Amino acid sequence: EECMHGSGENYDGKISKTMSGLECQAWDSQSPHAHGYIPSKFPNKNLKKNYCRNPDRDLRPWCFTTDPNKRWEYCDIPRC
Amino acid sequence: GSKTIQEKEQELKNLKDNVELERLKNERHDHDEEAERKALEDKLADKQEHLDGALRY
Repeated sequence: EECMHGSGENYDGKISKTMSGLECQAWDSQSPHAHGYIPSKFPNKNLKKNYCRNPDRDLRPWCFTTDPNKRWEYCDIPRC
Repeated sequence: GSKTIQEKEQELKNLKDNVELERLKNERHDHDEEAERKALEDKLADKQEHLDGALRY
């Protein structure tokens, strides 16, 4: 589904853009932002490519931005 | 083998159970500064550069 029912916990959509208009960084990549959310570390969290996901159980699926002046941001995903 | 310490763990910690506890409180997500304190046992003696984690920054 491309939308969320609650907070997007089981959201396995293809949205890869933050609500700020920045393309999300690939989870499997550490450039330019280094993180500890390795797809192999959390394979049950659907950390595929650079799609916005919810690994910490936040209220909105987020992702890392591709800008050095922005660590991470939330993604504007619709609700079902 | 009680003496032979095998690498394979006997008990596997469940990550889902940790989520249910909510001990993280989204803190590790809000600020990664707490991770640095876990990585380094002690703080630097001189002025730490710190800076941001980037390729050109």
